[PDB]
Amino acid sequence: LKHFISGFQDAEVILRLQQEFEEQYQQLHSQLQHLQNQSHLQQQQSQQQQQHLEQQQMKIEKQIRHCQVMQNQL
Amino acid sequence: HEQWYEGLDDASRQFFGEHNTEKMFAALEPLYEMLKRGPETLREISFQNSFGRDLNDAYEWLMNYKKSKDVSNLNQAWDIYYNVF
Repeated sequence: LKHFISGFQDAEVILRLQQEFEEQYQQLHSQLQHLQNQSHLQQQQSQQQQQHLEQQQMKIEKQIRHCQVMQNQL
Repeated sequence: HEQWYEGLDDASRQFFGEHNTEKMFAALEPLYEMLKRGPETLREISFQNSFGRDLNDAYEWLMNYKKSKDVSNLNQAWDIYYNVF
């Protein structure tokens, strides 16, 4: 309960968190676009790293929605 | 910016609510089509070189959607439009 006290620069901390989340979203979105661009290998990739690509994808969008929901809740 | 916003929020609300491709096309046609008339003011000059690239990149997703007819083809485009929003 001691840590629940508000503080002295709460708006400063809110802006700091906003910038951190915005930079994280930009980095994650750029990385997702890079992986999507690299996914066009012009091959079927059956029994290959294709399923690794979709599992990396599914690991990416989950963090994207987590970042979005925390940004909205902030 | 205001009519782009007014198209965008209505399209997002309709997509979240009822998921009808006809009304998606209806809500997405005007903003997509009005960007290729050429500039007439400094506001248009500032708008076309600052925001056109991301929207045209997301337009590839809908171009693929119109030939694939699968739901997952629009999630990345909707994320791009969410950043635009």
